[PDB]
Amino acid sequence: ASMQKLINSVQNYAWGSKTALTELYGIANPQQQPMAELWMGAHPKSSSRITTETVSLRDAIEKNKTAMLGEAVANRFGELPFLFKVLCAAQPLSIQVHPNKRNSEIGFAKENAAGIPMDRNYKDPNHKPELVFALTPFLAMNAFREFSDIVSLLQPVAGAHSAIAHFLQVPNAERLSQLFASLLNMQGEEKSRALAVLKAALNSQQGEPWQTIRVISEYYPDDSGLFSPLLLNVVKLNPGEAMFLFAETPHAYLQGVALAVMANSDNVLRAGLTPKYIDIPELVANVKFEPKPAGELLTAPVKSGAELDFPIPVDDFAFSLHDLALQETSIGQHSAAILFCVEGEAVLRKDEQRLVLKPGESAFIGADESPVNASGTGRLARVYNKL
Repeated sequence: ASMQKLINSVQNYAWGSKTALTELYGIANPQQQPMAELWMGAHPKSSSRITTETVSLRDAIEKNKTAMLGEAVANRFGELPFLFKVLCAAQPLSIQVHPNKRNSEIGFAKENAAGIPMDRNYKDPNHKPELVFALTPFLAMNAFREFSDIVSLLQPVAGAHSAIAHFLQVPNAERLSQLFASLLNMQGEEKSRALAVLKAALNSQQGEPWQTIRVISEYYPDDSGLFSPLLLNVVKLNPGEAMFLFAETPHAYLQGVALAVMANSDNVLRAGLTPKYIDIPELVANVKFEPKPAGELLTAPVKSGAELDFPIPVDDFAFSLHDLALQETSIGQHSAAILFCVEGEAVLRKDEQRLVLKPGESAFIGADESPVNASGTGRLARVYNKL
């Protein structure tokens, strides 16, 4: 078959919503398990499957790389270079940073030399560029706030810690770095003091990011990450909006449902909202302490015919949305593609074959099977490579 409907995995991580996937797409969950992530791709741990008998998408690609991926992706990556997910965050997730490519390679080589098997921040030598696209209103943190914004936010908790006072004396990148590390490094009475002052300020301060801090404290009451919304931009993505997560930039998924597309990596440098040990010097060596203005946080899409492209500044993946109507639209690429029904209903056509996609269902299109003709109502999301 030319268009392959995907059989996808649902990760039942503790933080997932028990209802979102059911409410959105009619996905069954008779025992009310948390359903955190719906995986669309060829990940070795849990590959999407296709019906021929079902076979692993990963194994199918590996048997015919050039035909499935196209020559460009095949020669550059040697595999499907992205993973595509529905993320259903009922609880706040950890604050994360991903090193750039060069440092991810060095980190990988360092840990190989040390002999850490998989207990381990650099499981591979890849970067992890990522894009998030809101399906429901989506609360996140992304990047450092403007210095004067940080200054405005920290003065009501200046007595929490001397590193805060130190930054407020001279609000620059060096002291932002020290404050960042000092906050993550807090211990005992230093930490309880700082956390006591923050909690009290929640009663005298109103609105954002204070409300977000309160939200997070329900799940992470003893975490120094509670200060991060005073350092990092808090963004509330409306459904249809998107944001790219740059290398060396702290970010966190706090609440809601989104599409996430990322290059293939399991590397992560945690920067709070987690019970796990954190290599602070490593984290700091891989963070760029440059403020990002709110005006530059969202990805500005480009609309052309029925196609809404979200420009991505890396080659690892591309992402677009497609308006469906009664009249058909050809959707074509020089790579493999995964098509996902966001809303409405998609009828795909390749020569003789029809494939219907209801919301939340997805299909894999091999490079050699592009293009397809799409019609129906609502919107289809596509992940692919532009190369």
